[PDB]
Amino acid sequence: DRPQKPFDKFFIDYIGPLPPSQGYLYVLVVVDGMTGFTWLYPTKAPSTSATVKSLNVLTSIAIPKVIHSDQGAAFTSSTFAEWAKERGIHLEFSTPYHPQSSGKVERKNSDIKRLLTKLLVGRPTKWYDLLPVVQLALNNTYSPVLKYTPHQLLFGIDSNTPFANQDTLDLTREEELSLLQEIR
Amino acid sequence: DRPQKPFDKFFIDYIGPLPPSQGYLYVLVVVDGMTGFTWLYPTKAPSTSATVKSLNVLTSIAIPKVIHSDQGAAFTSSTFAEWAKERGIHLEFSTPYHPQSSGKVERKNSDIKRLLTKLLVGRPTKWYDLLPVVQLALNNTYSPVLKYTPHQLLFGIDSNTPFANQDTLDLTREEELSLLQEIR
Amino acid sequence: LDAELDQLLQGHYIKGYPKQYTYFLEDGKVKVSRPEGVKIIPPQSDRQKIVLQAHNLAHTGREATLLKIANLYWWPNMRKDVVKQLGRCQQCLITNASNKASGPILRPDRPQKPFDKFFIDYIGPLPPSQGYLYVLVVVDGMTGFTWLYPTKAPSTSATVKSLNVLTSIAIPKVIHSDQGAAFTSSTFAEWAKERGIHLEFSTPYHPQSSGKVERKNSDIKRLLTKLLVGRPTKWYDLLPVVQLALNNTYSPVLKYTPHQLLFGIDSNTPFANQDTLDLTREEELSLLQEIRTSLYHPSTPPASSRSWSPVVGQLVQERVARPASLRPRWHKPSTVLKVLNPRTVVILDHLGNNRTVSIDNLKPTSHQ
Amino acid sequence: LDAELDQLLQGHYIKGYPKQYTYFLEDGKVKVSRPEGVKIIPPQSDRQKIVLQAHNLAHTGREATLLKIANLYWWPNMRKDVVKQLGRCQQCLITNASNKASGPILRPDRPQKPFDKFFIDYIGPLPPSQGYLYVLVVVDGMTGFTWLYPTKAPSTSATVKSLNVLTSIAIPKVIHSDQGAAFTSSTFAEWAKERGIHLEFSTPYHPQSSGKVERKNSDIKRLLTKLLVGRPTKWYDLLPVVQLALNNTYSPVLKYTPHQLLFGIDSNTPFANQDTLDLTREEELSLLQEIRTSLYHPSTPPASSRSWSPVVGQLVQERVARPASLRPRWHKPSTVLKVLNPRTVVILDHLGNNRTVSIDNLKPTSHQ
DNA sequence: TGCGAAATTCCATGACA
DNA sequence: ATTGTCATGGAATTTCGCA
DNA sequence: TGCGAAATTCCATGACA
DNA sequence: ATTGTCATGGAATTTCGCA
Ligand SMILES: O=C1c2ccc(O)c(O)c2C(=O)N1Cc1cccc(Cl)c1F
Ligand SMILES: O=C1c2ccc(O)c(O)c2C(=O)N1Cc1cccc(Cl)c1F
Ligand SMILES: [Mg+2]
Ligand SMILES: [Mg+2]
Ligand SMILES: [Mg+2]
Ligand SMILES: [Mg+2]
Ligand SMILES: [Zn+2]
Ligand SMILES: [Zn+2]
Repeated sequence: DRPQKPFDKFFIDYIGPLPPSQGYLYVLVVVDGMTGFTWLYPTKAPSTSATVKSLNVLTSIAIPKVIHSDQGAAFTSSTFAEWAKERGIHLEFSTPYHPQSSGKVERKNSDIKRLLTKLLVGRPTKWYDLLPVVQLALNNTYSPVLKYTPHQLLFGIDSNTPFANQDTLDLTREEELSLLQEIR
Repeated sequence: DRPQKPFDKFFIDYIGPLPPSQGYLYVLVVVDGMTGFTWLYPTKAPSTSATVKSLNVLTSIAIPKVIHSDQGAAFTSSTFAEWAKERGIHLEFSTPYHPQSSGKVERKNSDIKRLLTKLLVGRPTKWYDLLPVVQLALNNTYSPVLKYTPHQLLFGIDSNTPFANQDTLDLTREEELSLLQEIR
Repeated sequence: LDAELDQLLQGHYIKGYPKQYTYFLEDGKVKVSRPEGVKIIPPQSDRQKIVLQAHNLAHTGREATLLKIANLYWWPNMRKDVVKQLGRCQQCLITNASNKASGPILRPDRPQKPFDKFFIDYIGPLPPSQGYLYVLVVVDGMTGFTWLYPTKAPSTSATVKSLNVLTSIAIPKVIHSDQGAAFTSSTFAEWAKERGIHLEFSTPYHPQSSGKVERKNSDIKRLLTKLLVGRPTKWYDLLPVVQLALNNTYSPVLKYTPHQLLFGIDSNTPFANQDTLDLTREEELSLLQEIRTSLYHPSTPPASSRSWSPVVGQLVQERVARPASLRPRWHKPSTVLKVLNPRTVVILDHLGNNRTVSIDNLKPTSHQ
Repeated sequence: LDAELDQLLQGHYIKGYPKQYTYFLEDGKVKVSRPEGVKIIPPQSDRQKIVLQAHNLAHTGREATLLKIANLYWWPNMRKDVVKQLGRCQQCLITNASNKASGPILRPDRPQKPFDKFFIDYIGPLPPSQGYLYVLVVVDGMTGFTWLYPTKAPSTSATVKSLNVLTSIAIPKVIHSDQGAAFTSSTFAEWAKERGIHLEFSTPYHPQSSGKVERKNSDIKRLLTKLLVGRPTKWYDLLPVVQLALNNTYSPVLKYTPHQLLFGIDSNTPFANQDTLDLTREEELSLLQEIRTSLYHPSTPPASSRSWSPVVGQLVQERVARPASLRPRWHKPSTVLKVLNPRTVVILDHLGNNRTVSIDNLKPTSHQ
């Protein structure tokens, strides 16, 4: 059996609803299975339509052999299937209630949820503008298991923005205090 | 003494008033002394101003060493002198009442007067449009004394419009009859 | 298709499939182990579809299309099929650029005599001077002698007014012009027939064909600009000055000014040449006849290393004149009816008309 | 002047007036019988005035001016005086064309890595599609990989929106652009400093300097045109298609598509290359590092037989950018301060500023 | 170690408001 | 303070298949 | 029958909505 | 049924002045 490559499998998921930012409520999350490279797209809903609009941007840069997802409505719709068939993309579903990805991906998805939370406090409304900087962060993060960042595995070079401070990612006592108060 | 050349001497004169044609009343007549080439300019008056305007057209094609004329007002004005001095043109006057040109020129001037008359009958009002055809006629007329037309002497070639019918130039009994009636 | 490939799998030799390679079956498809790798050999009945899908990805030419196909397939003489498709892609044929230059330019003989041929053209719009916006430029082919007339428009009517004045001097055998609105009108045709003047037209969108007058336009604008430096562009009053100035300017290659070529003697202008002061006019005129026949005439330059020349019956395409944004720069292929000269052709055009056209407005249709 | 010519008439030898000719007096003027004829020898104090009147008739150059003068005059070394005048005629110097070509073009090294250098530019106005009129084009120098964004204007603001989206993927060391309004604004400068991106500008009015992206513009318009043949020009929806189509097109000289140069492996697009199916990603990546360093790089072509190259302190003139009708095409002479490279200079300009300028927008001032 | 044909490489041409 | 580029399709040159 | 300098000729470059 | 042209100023080549 042949080694794993970038574009072999994209893992997609919705995060939200979030506080509205510039009119947007959700984040479509796409993570490349081999590299752990993350792309994020803000949407107004977890609909097939918003998914399609967003994946059309990504798939005009690179097209995955397989998309993997949970059995979300947006992903199991027959429009979404027609879309994928058109692009020769095989669709792949985890069984309901039993979400499986891969350790690398799970850990990645975890980092995303945590890093989001850390920045939507203080400014729960300004996250739209920060999605770029979040991705750079996530993609220039060192991977314990591989010797490399997703940036490096995707492009085979160092990056002009290394994130040399493998960071806190944890909430300071101030943020626990005004997040345990704002969410009440 | 050196042989005679084209541009050595232009002989100029006014003919008119004539019946108004397209607003014009007179004809400034310029005949090159060496060649007998004729240029004609319609004017509204025998003024220095009309002369200058008209000669400015001609002198933007070729400039005579000498202009010869009678002591007409237009020609003896100090504006006309200033004009000529500016262009390095020597002015030359026949003594009053004793008009002298040269046989060639006199004969030319005669032809012009006669040919004009022959065409301003029947259409005393349409002469403006005919000045072009008159000049071609005059300039492609064979000269008894020289073996050549003015066209030929001026340009050293045959002309694409030869006037092979050295013509009547005289008034038919019909024209004497409706010219001796219209001028009454 | 399947007959051929069946016949092949059992190890018997088919013309075009070299014997030294092993042609197996796998995943339901015929394959072959070529030095670049294992490639699928599709049945012949599939090939046109494949070449077409590959070409269609970005409407690529020969190599760039081939390189896509070679990723998955191999078969005998792939480029012949690729090229067959390129020659049938309407979209590629009318959008792509040519990569063959025109054959070298002709240098038509100089008119033999003054008044044999006039070249006329408009310059403008210029900045308004006295209500005038254009200049009619009339250039005698043989001499270069030039007449200038300021007009309000480049109209038939202003052309006729000006030429009535000019032709008071002489009537030309031929008047050559480009295909501007002012020259192609039926009124202007009549005006010229009325005088036994033949009208001669440039091929369309090819100002080089009016080269004689266009070149004089350059000198006219250049002298006008210098005279106007640091003044407002009041040019109307300078036409006469420019006309006379240019008609009396030497051409270094000829050693004569246009005025001299026309009259054989300078008039009372500054620095008049006086070398024939002692000749009779007649002696002068036959020296002028001699000077006129012996003028330097240039020759057809070397062809560029990749030019083409039209052959009767060839497929060629005319350049679209004023192509809209995002629209093809070429017309559909058409056929060379007649080769008028090696830079001029008659073609059976994009509608069904005959058109006389410059080789510079043509490309040879690619792939035949 | 008169001392010299007096001294001459009495038959004593003056340097520059060859002895074998007889120098008489006549009509109050010094003359000489030269083989071409009898010419007046003016006093030296008259010569500049004469050369100037001759030149002024039509602002003629060396020979055509000389030929006027020679009609009446002779003196030693006439052309030196003619040339002295041409070098001082403001009007001629700023109106005439050059007749020396630029030195041969540089072929700057390809960026070493993806994201080292972006070339960005606008295409448009296009026919309105969904309210959009322009396209922002972003081309990675090393790979050729291209991003397209439809905008409503070529503004700083739409540039920033688009690049915020693009730079989500990666931040480039350098962004090269031409001097369009959208790129030179202080807002855009800030936007780039904020990210440690260096802004690099083309010399003014020299799109060749953005060659990388301009060339891609051609491919973009060409594919857009083909796809739109016989349909209304609804291009907005095709940007994505064109982007992907081009990023996956082979360059015949390189034998790689931009996508491959960027990722070292094809994605799920048609005719994906499968040659590295058996390598680990890491093996693949070091094959890509190898492929990247060994790409064909072109070289500086031969100089044309009459080019010039700028020397420090030389008088040169910058081409007027958008010259009005009947106005000079050149600025007043200015001086080369620094030769940045053989195709790029700093000059002390027509006001008093320093300007970095392309040699293509310069001529060497004639006669020194 | 040499032939005829296919395949590959060369490279002038032209277009990027 | 910056700098031309590269798809294209005939032609020229090299390599392939076979002996 | 020969030299150094001036004069002439050559010719690539570029512009003619 | 029509077709490039020619001013320009350095450089290349020729001719001139003298011996
Ligand atoms: O493009 C035009 C054009 C179009 C239509 C006309 O009626 C007309 O007179 C002209 C015209 O003079 N040019 C200028 C020009 C451009 C390129 C080469 C040459 Cl020789 C040249 F003259
Ligand atoms: O003339 C411009 C121009 C002007 C100003 C811009 O901002 C700009 O983007 C462009 C532009 O693309 N071109 C087209 C172009 C013409 C000639 C050669 C080349 Cl390489 C070329 F690209
Ligand atoms: Mg025209
Ligand atoms: Mg024109
Ligand atoms: Mg631009
Ligand atoms: Mg551009
Ligand atoms: Zn096509
Ligand atoms: Zn001047």
